[PDB]
Amino acid sequence: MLIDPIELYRYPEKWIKDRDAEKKVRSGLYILTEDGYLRRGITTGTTASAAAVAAIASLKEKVEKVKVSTPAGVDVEVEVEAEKGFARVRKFSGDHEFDVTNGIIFEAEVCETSGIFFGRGVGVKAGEKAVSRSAKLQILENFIKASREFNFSGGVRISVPDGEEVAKKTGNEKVGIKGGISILGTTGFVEPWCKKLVETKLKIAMQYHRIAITTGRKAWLYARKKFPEYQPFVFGVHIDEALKHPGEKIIVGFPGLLKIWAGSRDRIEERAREEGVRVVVI
Repeated sequence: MLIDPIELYRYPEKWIKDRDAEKKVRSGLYILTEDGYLRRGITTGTTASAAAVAAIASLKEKVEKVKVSTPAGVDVEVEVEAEKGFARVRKFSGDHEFDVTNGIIFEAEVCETSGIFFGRGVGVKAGEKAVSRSAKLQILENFIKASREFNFSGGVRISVPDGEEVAKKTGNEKVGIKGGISILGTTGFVEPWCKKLVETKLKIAMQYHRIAITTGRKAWLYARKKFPEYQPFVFGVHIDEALKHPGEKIIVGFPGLLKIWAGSRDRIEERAREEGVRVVVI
């Protein structure tokens, strides 16, 4: 059968009409639908990794594409514009109905001092650069691989030219992050949130009697561990749609997104017993 390499669900065998269907699915970049494909994007973390890897590789040859590892374990090929220690990579969000940082440019420059550094456009919170754990480990991982492959001993500074601006419309400034955007990504890929995806994933979830409706990757991991007999799915704030599923449903998510779906921290548990479905707030 054909299993999504990231979310791990199975695709209806009747949707697979293409000998190329598995290559796309196995790449983490495509979500097969009833009639076509949905394109996944790459996170700021993966785009940053690509920039760093391309900058190092470009020292000993012309680069136009690089392969980077991701937290999900699926290596992805990214198109870049690199030359002599300098790289420019644009993030793409696939079919996400609207990702504020889609198309944002990431620049990477090789420097003398060994290590990974973050410059302009990257926000700062509590005196530290706003790079999530996942993103940080991913970037370091690719940095190590590249340093060895290209016998590199220096370092790279990753920057976002329009980061400070784009940030002004990302609201993350009310979270303590100032002066730029955050670099993140739990899986390395951007889930293409739109109506088509919400409907497609519900249909995919129809192949399972018991399903865990989660808000994000962390929630999904929690459900995988605490509710193994439920097929874990990420529906974000689109819980109402997932609730149309006719089998056994369980809701797992963090306070932030659950109140957004519910309407308030108090409406969660109310909506819970009001739908006949347990809501696990982690």
